[PDB]
This record gives sequence, C-alpha cells and structure tokens, in this order.
Amino acid sequence: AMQMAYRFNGIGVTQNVLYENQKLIANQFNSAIGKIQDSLSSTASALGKLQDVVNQNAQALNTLVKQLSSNFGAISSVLNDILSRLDPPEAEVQIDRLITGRLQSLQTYVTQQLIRAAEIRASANLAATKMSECVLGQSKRVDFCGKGYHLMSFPQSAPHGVVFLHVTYVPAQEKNFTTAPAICHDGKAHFPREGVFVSNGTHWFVTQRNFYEPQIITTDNTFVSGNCDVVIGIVNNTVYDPLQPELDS
Amino acid sequence: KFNGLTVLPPLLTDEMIAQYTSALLAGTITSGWTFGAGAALQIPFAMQMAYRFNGIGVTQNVLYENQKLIANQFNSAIGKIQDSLSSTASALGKLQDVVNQNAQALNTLVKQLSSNFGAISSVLNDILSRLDPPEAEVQIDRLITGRLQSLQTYVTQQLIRAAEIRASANLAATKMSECVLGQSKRVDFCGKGYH
Amino acid sequence: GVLTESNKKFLPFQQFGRDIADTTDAVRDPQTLEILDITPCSFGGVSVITPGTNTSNQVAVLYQDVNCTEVPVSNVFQTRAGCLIGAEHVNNSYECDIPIGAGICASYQTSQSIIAYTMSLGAENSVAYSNNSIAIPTNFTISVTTEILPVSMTKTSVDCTMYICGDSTECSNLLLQYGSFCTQLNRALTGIAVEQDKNTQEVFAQVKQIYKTPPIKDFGGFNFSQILPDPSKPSKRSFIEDLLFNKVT
Amino acid sequence: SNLLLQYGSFCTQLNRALTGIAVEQDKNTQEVFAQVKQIYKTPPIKDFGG
Repeated sequence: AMQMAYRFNGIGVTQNVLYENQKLIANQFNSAIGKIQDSLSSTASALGKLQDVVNQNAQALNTLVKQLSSNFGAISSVLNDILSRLDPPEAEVQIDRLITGRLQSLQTYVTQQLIRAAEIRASANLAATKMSECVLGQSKRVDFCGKGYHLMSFPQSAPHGVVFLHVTYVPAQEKNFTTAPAICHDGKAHFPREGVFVSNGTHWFVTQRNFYEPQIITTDNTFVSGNCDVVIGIVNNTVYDPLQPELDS
Repeated sequence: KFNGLTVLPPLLTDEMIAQYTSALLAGTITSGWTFGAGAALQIPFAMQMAYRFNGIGVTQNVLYENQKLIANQFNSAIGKIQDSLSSTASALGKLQDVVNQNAQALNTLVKQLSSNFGAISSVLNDILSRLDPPEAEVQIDRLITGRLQSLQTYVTQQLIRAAEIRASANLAATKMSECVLGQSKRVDFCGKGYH
Repeated sequence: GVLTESNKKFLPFQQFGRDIADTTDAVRDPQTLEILDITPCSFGGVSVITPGTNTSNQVAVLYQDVNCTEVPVSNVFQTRAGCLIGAEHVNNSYECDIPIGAGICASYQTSQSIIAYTMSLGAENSVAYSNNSIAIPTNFTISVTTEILPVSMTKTSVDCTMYICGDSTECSNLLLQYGSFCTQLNRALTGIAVEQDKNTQEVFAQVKQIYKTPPIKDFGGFNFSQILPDPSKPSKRSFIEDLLFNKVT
Repeated sequence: SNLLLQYGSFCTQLNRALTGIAVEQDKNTQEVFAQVKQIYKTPPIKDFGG
C-alpha cells in the first residue's frame, strides 16, 4: 500500500486519496485484472503482432523451400535427373543455371531476413526501454506506458515477445467550476502554492488539479507576489490567517 | 508512369488530416494536456500557460505579471515564422528530399525498360515479332532476367527507405504524444531551451 | 492506346513523339499526314472486399483507378480510388471496417448488403471554453491496458551447400567458383542468431538476482494470483502466461 | 508470361512486400495523427489571454 501511495504521489495526487480509498481501488484493480483475463481468453485476435511475426517467418521459409522445385530455365528441377541424364559437358550448363537460380533465391531470403531482424531489434530496444522505465520505475512520458497517467506495470512473457499490463489511471466524473488566477486580499495578490483556485459560487477554494478536494484558504498554501493591479482576472476574496486562534487564547 | 506502376491514394485524405490537426489544436488550446489522459476538461488559456511555466521551475507569478509582454512575444514569434516559411523555399528540405528520392527511384526503374541487358533489343515486341520461338526464348529470357533483377533491387531500396520513414514516424508519434499532449522534460527533445 | 487527335506542333521534319521516359506519345499517320496522341487505356488491379465468410458470402469487387464506364457488366458507385461495384452508397458516417481509399470504408450492415460510405472520425464534441470556467474531476478510475511487443524470432540457420547442391560432387564444384558466396551468408545468419539471444538478454535480464515472494500474500487487498506463478503448475508459468501460450499456434 | 511462370514466387513475394509497405504507411499516419478519440472544435469567441 505504501508503494502505491508513492506511485500516486508521483502523478500529483496526494496519497491521502489512496489510503482513504484503499478497498475501492483494490476492487477496481481486481476487476480490471478479471476483464483482462476474459478478454485474453475470448478474442483470439489479441495476439496479432506475435502471430504476424511467426507467420511472416513461416511464409518466408515456405517460399524459400518451394523455390527448389522451379526450373529457372533448366530441363528439370530434380538435380539428380540432370546428374543422371546428361553427360558433364551439358550437365555443367544445366546445373549452372539451377545453381544461379537457387543461389539468388537464397540471397534474397537472407536480405529479407536481415531487414526483418533489424525491425525486430528496433522493437526489442523499445521493449527494453519500456521495461526499464515502467516496470523498474515510473514514467512521465505521457502515452508511453498506456493512455492516462501511469502507475506501474507487470511483465508477462509470451512466445517470442513480452506483454505488459500497464496499470494506468484515468479521471472520470467532472464538475464545472469558476476559477480565478489570483486573490487580492490586501491589495497584494495571492497565487496558489499548488493546484487551481475554484469556487462553487459563493466560497472560494483551492484544490488539487486531478482530484477535486476543497480546502479553505489559509496563508500556507498561498504565496504572495506584488500587488493586485497588474494581474488580469484577479478576483477579490478573504484569505484566512491560521495564527489568530493561537494569539487570541 | 503507365507501365503498371500504379500509385494508390492515401487512406486519410488531406482534409481529414486537417480536421485531425484542428482537433489537436483545439484540445491543446482549451483543455491542456488533460485531453491526453481522460476527457478534455476546459481551463482558461492563461491558466494553462501558468501551469506550463510552473513545469519548468518558474513560479507562475512571472506569467500572470507579464501577460501582455509574453503575449506580444508569442505573436511576434508567430509572425517571424510565417515570413521565414513564406520566403526561404529551402525550409522543407527533409520532405522535399523524401519526395525526390521516391521519384528518382521510380524514374530509374522506368528507364531500365529501355536497356538491352545484352539482348538484341529492348522493344519486347520486335524480338517477339522478329525471332522464331527457338531463339526468342533466349532473347526474352535475358531480358526477363535483367528486368526482374532491376525490379528486385527497386523493391529492396523501397524496403529500406520505408524502414527509415517508419523510424521517423515513430519519432513523430513520440514527439506528438509527449510535447503536444503534455510537456516534455527531456532536454533538447522539443527545441533548444526549456519547453 | 486511345488514338486521340493532338495539338502538338510537330515541326515538319519530325516523325514520332516522346515523353519524359521514352514513351511514344504522338505519331504521324503515314498515309495521310496528321498528328494524334497515344495513351494506353486504363488498367488497375481488381480488389475484392469481403466480410468474413463465417458471416456471409456477399463480395464487393472494387476496380482500381478505372472510370465507371469501361468496367464490363450491380449498383455501380464511382469513388476517388476507382469504380466500386457491390455496395449501396450511404449518407451516414460510421467508423472504418474495411478501408478502401480517400475516405471510403465498407461494412456489412442492415436483408443485408455491403455498404460503402465516407468514414467518420468520432462524435464531434465542443469544449465549453470560457475565461473563468474550470472542470475538475471528482472520481477516478484505474484501468489496465495491454501492450504486446515482439522480442525475438526463429533463430534459423541454413547450410548453403546442402540446400543449393545437396549431396553431389559436381554441384559442390560448380559452387566452388562463386567464391565466398556461401560463407558470407552463414556469417550474416549467425549474426542474426546471436543478436536474437542478445535481444532476449536485454529485455528480460534487467535484474541481477532472482527474487521470490513470501508465502503470505497480504498485498493491501490487491489480488495478483493471476500473474504470480502457481506452484502446482507443471512449469511454473502463471495463469495469464498460460492463456497466452495457447492462443499462439 | 510463360517464361516468367518458371521463376516461382518471384511475382507474389514482391507484391506482398509492397503491400506490406503500403498498409504500413496507413498505420504510420494513423499512429501520428489519430491520437485523439473525439473531434474537438474551438468556441466562436477567441479571448485567448491575448
């Protein structure tokens, strides 16, 4: 639970969100795992990339082997026949044609395999990056490790290639509000130490930027800068002082 | 051009591409990066800009206390860009090079059709209308071997160039998803300076 | 071609015409002098759209780069990519199922027939921007995506001589002439091979030890049983790895 | 056509490679631009802070 609280705090959601919604997030994560299991067990077309790799290689091999049965201009494609039908003074010519052909076929096959291998290596370096940056850490390269703000990851092998389960994070239910970039409390503005200003119509609140949680405005989450004539859209308010209840008693 | 060298049209027509880039614009402008994770949440622009400042360790009071100045700076920058594009035709070097490489390859390919490769001609119909089959077989065989080899070379060149372009396109997708839809911190990924 | 009359000013000593790449592009009639164009009449590969045969048997032939007049033959429908026989046009706009080109995507919808139509991009939505309107989420949600990256492939390797010249003296000899055409091939292929195992090493061996999780799985409530290996398994793959190893054939 | 019927799949594998190239092109553009699920549109009043 503490690792998860840290991984929240890494995307600007103060962990109290987590430790106060532990069971709810537990059930969300479990249900997500379940839907993944069902999706994998139902749709055979989830593994398109790996299936395509395997099929490409099998196709290449099959055309390569099929080439052996082609004349390329010879009087036959069964080497032994030419070797058992013609005296060397002509078998030389025929087998020469066949060798040139089959050799060219081999050569093209090798070139194709080279290029495809370079492609796979590019994907493999990408995989290594994803592993070292999301499995072993936590990313901020938005949309590198799954749509949404990112939390963790879990490798799971698969035949000739890896598979991740990017545990991302996505906000859902929204609320219109009335924001304002500053607050002029004594002529001197007051910007927020973190997160937007908001109000619901009559009382002004400061809050985070990814999980609406209101906080009355004390002088510790707001920092002053100059005076309130240069800001545009600054709106009046009161900005309470926390030290008064201590001094008055 | 007309020897069977068809050219299929792109799937997304240019107007669709335009609507897409407009979508990205309007999202980036009204909503910020939120439209990359979840559902786009509106937020006034100056506040989005103050957040993008605070992203590079410049407390936002800088922004809200220099709004007009920064506004005029951004406008002037846009103007200089417009002029630079409209004046120097050599700004589009990479794209023009892609197009030219493709057209050059194609022209080499089509020109090959006129080479003897050792045959007694290159006009296939002549040897087809001059030689009896017992020797037209030999001539046409040489011509076929030649042209086929040329075509294979063309395909290989296309393949490697396509791998190149795909590398660039993955770089592009990355740059899009990390700088448009967000704000990068990989120094000197998105232009000299803090981004 | 289609011998159409030309307006190319053949200077009276000129006989044929040509183009950028040595293509006859105007001629002179030898009986009665006059100059006329040449253009070879259209071709272009037929393409056969189809929904899955496991659903229907109605096809939609699409002729490529042809005007809908030379197509010999219903419900012909001319588009930007060619003449499309077999689909009734549609005013609606849905996503793409079987792409065609220049914004034409086909489908099998509703007593049913293939329809072609101009594709959509998503429900147009407007953000109610306003210089004092902010919209902050109240409730999050966790997701789990799935990313499938290839890593390695079939580490093949080919014996040049047995392929090209399987078990014959004369063929081994006539291959002794082409020099190093064998050895360089196997060199390239073993390069591919060894770098395959380098790929796997990089992707997976990011960790220097072998860790093992304790028996008590008190993970704050979360449930990893589907991804953590099971002892009772024959080979200690987890559950989801197990689903995966079966999808691929 | 006959004398090319002798060189095996030297015809099919080419068009296969080129078709791979093409479909890959369309996937390229898909990845680059289709990063957004909806289609947004900006309001009529452009009061963008200046």
